[PDB]
Amino acid sequence: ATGIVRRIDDLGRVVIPKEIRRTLRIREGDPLEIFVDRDGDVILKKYSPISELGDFAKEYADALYDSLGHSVLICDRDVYIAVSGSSKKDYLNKSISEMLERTMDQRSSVLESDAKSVQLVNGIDEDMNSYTVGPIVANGDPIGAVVIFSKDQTMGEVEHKAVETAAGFLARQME
Amino acid sequence: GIVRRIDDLGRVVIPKEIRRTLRIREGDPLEIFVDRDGEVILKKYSPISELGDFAKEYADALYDSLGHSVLICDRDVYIAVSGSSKKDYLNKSISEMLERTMDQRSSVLESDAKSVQLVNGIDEDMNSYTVGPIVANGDPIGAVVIFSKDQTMGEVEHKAVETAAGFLARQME
Repeated sequence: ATGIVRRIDDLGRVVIPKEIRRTLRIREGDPLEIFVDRDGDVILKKYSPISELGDFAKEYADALYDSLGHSVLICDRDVYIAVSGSSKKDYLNKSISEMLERTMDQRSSVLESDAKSVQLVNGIDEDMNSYTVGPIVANGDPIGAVVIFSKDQTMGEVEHKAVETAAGFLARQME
Repeated sequence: GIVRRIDDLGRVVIPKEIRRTLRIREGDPLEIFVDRDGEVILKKYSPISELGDFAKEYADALYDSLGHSVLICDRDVYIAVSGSSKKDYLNKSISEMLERTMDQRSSVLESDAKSVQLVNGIDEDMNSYTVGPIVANGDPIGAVVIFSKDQTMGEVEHKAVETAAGFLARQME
Protein backbone atom coordinates (compact mmCIF):
# COMPACT_ATOMS: atom_id res chain seq x y z
CA ALA A 1 0.00 0.00 0.00
CA THR A 2 1.55 3.22 -1.25
CA GLY A 3 -1.84 4.60 -0.40
CA ILE A 4 -1.53 7.02 -3.30
CA VAL A 5 -4.88 7.77 -4.88
CA ARG A 6 -5.27 9.18 -8.38
CA ARG A 7 -8.40 9.85 -10.42
CA ILE A 8 -9.01 8.43 -13.86
CA ASP A 9 -9.61 11.14 -16.46
CA ASP A 10 -11.83 11.50 -19.48
CA LEU A 11 -10.08 9.08 -21.84
CA GLY A 12 -9.51 6.50 -19.10
CA ARG A 13 -6.02 7.77 -18.28
CA VAL A 14 -4.66 7.36 -14.78
CA VAL A 15 -1.31 8.90 -13.92
CA ILE A 16 1.23 6.52 -12.40
CA PRO A 17 2.93 8.57 -9.66
CA LYS A 18 6.54 9.50 -10.42
CA GLU A 19 7.67 7.67 -7.28
CA ILE A 20 6.38 4.43 -8.80
CA ARG A 21 7.76 5.18 -12.25
CA ARG A 22 11.24 5.49 -10.75
CA THR A 23 11.31 2.51 -8.40
CA LEU A 24 10.15 0.59 -11.50
CA ARG A 25 12.13 2.59 -14.07
CA ILE A 26 9.13 3.11 -16.34
CA ARG A 27 10.01 5.80 -18.87
CA GLU A 28 7.76 7.73 -21.24
CA GLY A 29 6.67 5.44 -24.06
CA ASP A 30 7.30 2.23 -22.15
CA PRO A 31 4.67 -0.45 -22.90
CA LEU A 32 2.75 -1.86 -19.94
CA GLU A 33 0.69 -5.02 -20.01
CA ILE A 34 -2.72 -4.89 -18.32
CA PHE A 35 -4.42 -7.65 -16.34
CA VAL A 36 -7.63 -7.89 -14.37
CA ASP A 37 -7.20 -9.89 -11.17
CA ARG A 38 -9.76 -12.28 -9.70
CA ASP A 39 -10.24 -9.76 -6.90
CA GLY A 40 -11.11 -7.33 -9.69
CA ASP A 41 -7.78 -5.49 -9.43
CA VAL A 42 -6.15 -3.85 -12.38
CA ILE A 43 -2.54 -4.95 -12.74
CA LEU A 44 0.16 -3.08 -14.60
CA LYS A 45 3.56 -4.56 -15.38
CA LYS A 46 6.43 -3.55 -17.64
CA TYR A 47 6.12 -5.29 -20.98
CA SER A 48 9.45 -6.57 -22.26
CA PRO A 49 9.14 -7.71 -25.88
CA ILE A 50 12.78 -8.67 -26.08
CA SER A 51 12.73 -10.66 -22.87
CA GLU A 52 9.78 -12.97 -23.25
CA LEU A 53 11.46 -13.35 -26.60
CA GLY A 54 13.14 -15.70 -24.16
CA ASP A 55 15.02 -17.94 -26.50
CA PHE A 56 15.43 -16.04 -29.72
CA ALA A 57 17.97 -14.11 -27.74
CA LYS A 58 19.65 -17.20 -26.31
CA GLU A 59 19.80 -19.04 -29.63
CA TYR A 60 20.86 -15.86 -31.46
CA ALA A 61 23.61 -15.04 -28.97
CA ASP A 62 24.82 -18.64 -29.16
CA ALA A 63 25.09 -18.53 -32.95
CA LEU A 64 26.92 -15.19 -32.92
CA TYR A 65 29.38 -16.76 -30.53
CA ASP A 66 29.87 -19.97 -32.51
CA SER A 67 30.47 -17.80 -35.55
CA LEU A 68 32.61 -14.94 -34.23
CA GLY A 69 33.96 -16.27 -30.95
CA HIS A 70 33.44 -13.03 -29.04
CA SER A 71 31.25 -12.50 -25.99
CA VAL A 72 27.67 -11.65 -26.84
CA LEU A 73 25.09 -9.90 -24.69
CA ILE A 74 21.47 -9.16 -25.46
CA CYS A 75 19.44 -6.89 -23.21
CA ASP A 76 15.93 -5.60 -23.03
CA ARG A 77 15.46 -2.10 -21.67
CA ASP A 78 16.52 -3.19 -18.18
CA VAL A 79 18.68 -6.32 -17.89
CA TYR A 80 20.73 -8.78 -19.92
CA ILE A 81 18.46 -11.57 -21.09
CA ALA A 82 21.04 -13.65 -22.99
CA VAL A 83 24.76 -14.24 -22.57
CA SER A 84 27.19 -16.27 -24.70
CA GLY A 85 30.97 -16.43 -24.67
CA SER A 86 31.17 -14.77 -21.29
CA SER A 87 29.82 -16.20 -18.08
CA LYS A 88 26.09 -16.08 -17.38
CA LYS A 89 26.57 -15.44 -13.65
CA ASP A 90 28.32 -12.20 -14.55
CA TYR A 91 25.69 -10.74 -16.84
CA LEU A 92 22.41 -12.65 -16.92
CA ASN A 93 19.58 -10.67 -15.31
CA LYS A 94 21.94 -7.85 -14.37
CA SER A 95 21.12 -4.15 -14.85
CA ILE A 96 22.51 -2.62 -17.99
CA SER A 97 24.94 0.29 -17.72
CA GLU A 98 24.10 3.92 -18.46
CA MET A 99 26.22 3.73 -21.61
CA LEU A 100 23.85 1.00 -22.82
CA GLU A 101 20.74 3.07 -22.08
CA ARG A 102 22.04 6.10 -23.99
CA THR A 103 23.32 4.02 -26.89
CA MET A 104 19.83 2.53 -27.12
CA ASP A 105 18.21 5.95 -26.90
CA GLN A 106 20.69 7.23 -29.47
CA ARG A 107 19.15 4.45 -31.58
CA SER A 108 22.30 4.23 -33.70
CA SER A 109 24.73 1.30 -33.64
CA VAL A 110 28.22 1.91 -32.31
CA LEU A 111 31.67 0.42 -32.75
CA GLU A 112 34.40 1.20 -30.24
CA SER A 113 37.58 -0.52 -31.43
CA ASP A 114 39.61 1.41 -28.87
CA ALA A 115 39.19 3.20 -25.54
CA LYS A 116 39.01 0.70 -22.65
CA SER A 117 37.34 0.86 -19.20
CA VAL A 118 33.67 0.36 -20.08
CA GLN A 119 30.56 -0.56 -18.08
CA LEU A 120 28.23 -3.26 -19.37
CA VAL A 121 26.60 -3.92 -16.03
CA ASN A 122 25.51 -0.94 -13.99
CA GLY A 123 28.42 0.11 -11.79
CA ILE A 124 30.95 -2.47 -12.95
CA ASP A 125 33.88 -1.09 -14.90
CA GLU A 126 35.43 -3.64 -17.19
CA ASP A 127 38.66 -4.11 -19.00
CA MET A 128 37.75 -4.08 -22.66
CA ASN A 129 39.63 -4.03 -25.94
CA SER A 130 36.62 -3.22 -28.10
CA TYR A 131 32.89 -3.73 -28.37
CA THR A 132 30.01 -2.96 -30.70
CA VAL A 133 26.38 -2.30 -29.88
CA GLY A 134 23.30 -2.65 -32.02
CA PRO A 135 20.16 -1.13 -30.48
CA ILE A 136 17.02 -3.15 -31.15
CA VAL A 137 14.51 -0.57 -32.35
CA ALA A 138 11.02 -1.93 -33.07
CA ASN A 139 8.45 0.62 -34.21
CA GLY A 140 10.94 3.46 -33.72
CA ASP A 141 11.19 2.40 -30.08
CA PRO A 142 14.44 0.98 -28.56
CA ILE A 143 13.40 -2.21 -26.75
CA GLY A 144 16.79 -3.79 -26.16
CA ALA A 145 20.27 -4.10 -27.58
CA VAL A 146 22.76 -6.59 -28.90
CA VAL A 147 26.33 -6.37 -27.65
CA ILE A 148 29.43 -8.08 -29.00
CA PHE A 149 32.67 -7.49 -27.03
CA SER A 150 36.26 -8.65 -26.68
CA LYS A 151 38.73 -8.26 -23.83
CA ASP A 152 41.65 -8.73 -26.21
CA GLN A 153 40.54 -8.45 -29.84
CA THR A 154 39.43 -5.51 -31.98
CA MET A 155 35.94 -5.26 -33.45
CA GLY A 156 35.53 -4.37 -37.12
CA GLU A 157 32.91 -4.18 -39.85
CA VAL A 158 32.44 -7.92 -39.42
CA GLU A 159 31.13 -7.64 -35.85
CA HIS A 160 29.64 -4.21 -36.48
CA LYS A 161 27.53 -5.57 -39.36
CA ALA A 162 26.73 -8.57 -37.18
CA VAL A 163 25.08 -6.54 -34.41
CA GLU A 164 23.21 -4.57 -37.04
CA THR A 165 21.91 -7.77 -38.60
CA ALA A 166 21.04 -9.15 -35.16
CA ALA A 167 19.27 -5.98 -34.00
CA GLY A 168 17.33 -5.75 -37.26
CA PHE A 169 16.24 -9.38 -37.24
CA LEU A 170 15.27 -9.27 -33.57
CA ALA A 171 13.46 -5.94 -34.04
CA ARG A 172 11.32 -7.37 -36.87
CA GLN A 173 10.24 -10.18 -34.58
CA MET A 174 8.67 -7.56 -32.29
CA GLU A 175 6.38 -6.11 -34.94
CA GLY B 1 -2.53 -9.24 -22.88
CA ILE B 2 -3.39 -5.62 -23.62
CA VAL B 3 -0.32 -3.42 -23.85
CA ARG B 4 -0.44 0.37 -23.47
CA ARG B 5 2.40 2.90 -23.38
CA ILE B 6 2.88 5.37 -20.56
CA ASP B 7 2.92 8.97 -21.83
CA ASP B 8 4.79 12.10 -20.90
CA LEU B 9 3.14 12.85 -17.54
CA GLY B 10 3.14 9.19 -16.49
CA ARG B 11 -0.39 8.56 -17.76
CA VAL B 12 -1.37 5.11 -18.93
CA VAL B 13 -4.78 4.57 -20.44
CA ILE B 14 -6.84 1.80 -18.87
CA PRO B 15 -8.54 0.09 -21.82
CA LYS B 16 -12.30 0.66 -22.07
CA GLU B 17 -12.90 -3.09 -21.80
CA ILE B 18 -11.37 -3.01 -18.31
CA ARG B 19 -13.14 0.17 -17.30
CA ARG B 20 -16.47 -1.48 -18.03
CA THR B 21 -15.96 -4.91 -16.46
CA LEU B 22 -14.87 -2.88 -13.41
CA ARG B 23 -17.29 0.02 -13.88
CA ILE B 24 -14.61 2.66 -13.51
CA ARG B 25 -16.02 5.99 -14.65
CA GLU B 26 -14.26 9.26 -15.41
CA GLY B 27 -13.15 10.86 -12.16
CA ASP B 28 -13.20 7.65 -10.15
CA PRO B 29 -10.37 7.48 -7.59
CA LEU B 30 -8.02 4.51 -7.84
CA GLU B 31 -5.61 3.41 -5.14
CA ILE B 32 -2.10 2.46 -6.27
CA PHE B 33 0.09 -0.32 -4.88
CA VAL B 34 3.48 -1.74 -5.79
CA ASP B 35 3.84 -5.51 -5.34
CA ARG B 36 6.67 -8.01 -4.76
CA ASP B 37 7.04 -8.83 -8.45
CA GLY B 38 7.14 -5.10 -9.18
CA GLU B 39 3.59 -4.95 -10.45
CA VAL B 40 1.47 -1.85 -9.99
CA ILE B 41 -1.99 -2.51 -8.60
CA LEU B 42 -5.00 -0.22 -9.04
CA LYS B 43 -8.21 -0.71 -7.12
CA LYS B 44 -11.36 1.34 -6.81
CA TYR B 45 -10.74 3.35 -3.65
CA SER B 46 -13.40 3.22 -0.92
CA PRO B 47 -11.72 0.95 0.01
CA ILE B 48 -12.26 -2.69 0.98
CA SER B 49 -15.40 -4.39 2.25
CA GLU B 50 -18.58 -3.04 3.84
CA LEU B 51 -21.70 -4.68 5.27
CA GLY B 52 -24.13 -5.08 2.40
CA ASP B 53 -21.84 -6.94 0.03
CA PHE B 54 -23.49 -10.05 1.19
CA ALA B 55 -26.42 -9.02 3.28
CA LYS B 56 -28.92 -9.49 0.44
CA GLU B 57 -27.58 -12.90 -0.54
CA TYR B 58 -27.26 -13.98 3.09
CA ALA B 59 -30.76 -12.85 4.06
CA ASP B 60 -32.14 -14.62 0.97
CA ALA B 61 -30.46 -17.90 1.91
CA LEU B 62 -31.67 -17.66 5.49
CA TYR B 63 -35.15 -17.25 4.14
CA ASP B 64 -34.98 -20.10 1.61
CA SER B 65 -33.72 -22.26 4.45
CA LEU B 66 -35.86 -21.27 7.44
CA GLY B 67 -38.79 -19.49 5.82
CA HIS B 68 -38.92 -16.70 8.37
CA SER B 69 -38.51 -12.98 7.70
CA VAL B 70 -34.90 -11.85 7.82
CA LEU B 71 -33.57 -8.36 8.34
CA ILE B 72 -29.98 -7.17 8.33
CA CYS B 73 -29.09 -3.67 9.52
CA ASP B 74 -25.98 -1.61 9.82
CA ARG B 75 -25.84 0.83 12.72
CA ASP B 76 -28.62 2.98 11.25
CA VAL B 77 -31.00 1.31 8.78
CA TYR B 78 -32.07 -2.06 7.39
CA ILE B 79 -29.87 -2.85 4.41
CA ALA B 80 -31.39 -6.22 3.45
CA VAL B 81 -34.84 -7.73 3.75
CA SER B 82 -36.12 -11.20 2.85
CA GLY B 83 -39.39 -12.94 3.63
CA SER B 84 -41.05 -9.68 4.58
CA SER B 85 -41.68 -6.82 2.21
CA LYS B 86 -38.77 -4.54 1.31
CA LYS B 87 -40.97 -1.39 1.25
CA ASP B 88 -41.64 -2.01 4.95
CA TYR B 89 -38.08 -2.26 6.15
CA LEU B 90 -35.48 -1.40 3.53
CA ASN B 91 -33.59 1.81 4.39
CA LYS B 92 -35.76 2.39 7.47
CA SER B 93 -34.37 3.44 10.86
CA ILE B 94 -33.77 0.61 13.29
CA SER B 95 -35.64 0.62 16.61
CA GLU B 96 -34.12 1.45 19.98
CA MET B 97 -34.38 -2.22 20.97
CA LEU B 98 -32.08 -3.00 18.03
CA GLU B 99 -29.53 -0.36 19.04
CA ARG B 100 -29.33 -1.63 22.63
CA THR B 101 -29.25 -5.28 21.56
CA MET B 102 -26.30 -4.35 19.33
CA ASP B 103 -24.60 -2.41 22.13
CA GLN B 104 -25.30 -5.32 24.47
CA ARG B 105 -23.26 -7.23 21.88
CA SER B 106 -24.93 -10.49 22.87
CA SER B 107 -27.40 -12.43 20.69
CA VAL B 108 -31.00 -12.67 21.88
CA LEU B 109 -33.92 -15.04 21.42
CA GLU B 110 -37.44 -13.92 22.34
CA SER B 111 -39.58 -16.96 21.59
CA ASP B 112 -42.46 -15.46 23.51
CA ALA B 113 -42.89 -11.89 22.31
CA LYS B 114 -46.28 -10.34 21.64
CA SER B 115 -44.85 -7.10 20.34
CA VAL B 116 -41.55 -5.66 19.16
CA GLN B 117 -40.28 -2.51 17.54
CA LEU B 118 -38.01 -3.33 14.63
CA VAL B 119 -38.37 0.06 13.05
CA ASN B 120 -38.03 3.11 15.23
CA GLY B 121 -41.48 3.96 16.57
CA ILE B 122 -43.40 1.13 14.94
CA ASP B 123 -44.77 -1.46 17.34
CA GLU B 124 -45.38 -4.76 15.65
CA ASP B 125 -47.30 -7.88 16.35
CA MET B 126 -44.70 -10.58 16.80
CA ASN B 127 -44.69 -14.21 17.89
CA SER B 128 -40.95 -14.47 18.32
CA TYR B 129 -37.67 -13.19 16.95
CA THR B 130 -33.94 -13.69 17.42
CA VAL B 131 -31.15 -11.16 16.99
CA GLY B 132 -27.49 -11.73 16.28
CA PRO B 133 -25.35 -8.60 16.70
CA ILE B 134 -22.57 -8.29 14.14
CA VAL B 135 -19.49 -7.47 16.20
CA ALA B 136 -16.31 -6.93 14.19
CA ASN B 137 -13.21 -6.04 16.19
CA GLY B 138 -15.21 -5.95 19.41
CA ASP B 139 -17.36 -3.26 17.81
CA PRO B 140 -21.09 -3.80 16.96
CA ILE B 141 -21.51 -2.67 13.35
CA GLY B 142 -24.91 -4.12 12.55
CA ALA B 143 -27.27 -6.95 13.35
CA VAL B 144 -29.05 -9.92 11.82
CA VAL B 145 -32.73 -10.36 12.68
CA ILE B 146 -34.98 -13.34 12.05
CA PHE B 147 -38.62 -12.99 13.07
CA SER B 148 -42.03 -14.59 12.79
CA LYS B 149 -45.51 -13.16 13.27
CA ASP B 150 -46.92 -16.64 13.96
CA GLN B 151 -44.14 -19.17 14.62
CA THR B 152 -41.75 -19.67 17.52
CA MET B 153 -37.98 -19.32 17.18
CA GLY B 154 -35.72 -22.00 18.63
CA GLU B 155 -32.09 -23.11 18.64
CA VAL B 156 -32.40 -23.56 14.87
CA GLU B 157 -32.95 -19.86 14.18
CA HIS B 158 -30.93 -18.77 17.19
CA LYS B 159 -27.87 -20.67 15.91
CA ALA B 160 -28.65 -19.30 12.44
CA VAL B 161 -28.33 -15.64 13.47
CA GLU B 162 -25.17 -16.48 15.37
CA THR B 163 -23.66 -18.12 12.31
CA ALA B 164 -24.78 -15.21 10.14
CA ALA B 165 -23.48 -12.52 12.53
CA GLY B 166 -20.15 -14.35 12.90
CA PHE B 167 -19.64 -14.87 9.18
CA LEU B 168 -20.63 -11.28 8.34
CA ALA B 169 -18.44 -9.96 11.15
CA ARG B 170 -15.38 -11.79 9.80
CA GLN B 171 -15.94 -10.15 6.43
CA MET B 172 -15.39 -6.79 8.11
CA GLU B 173 -11.91 -7.57 9.42
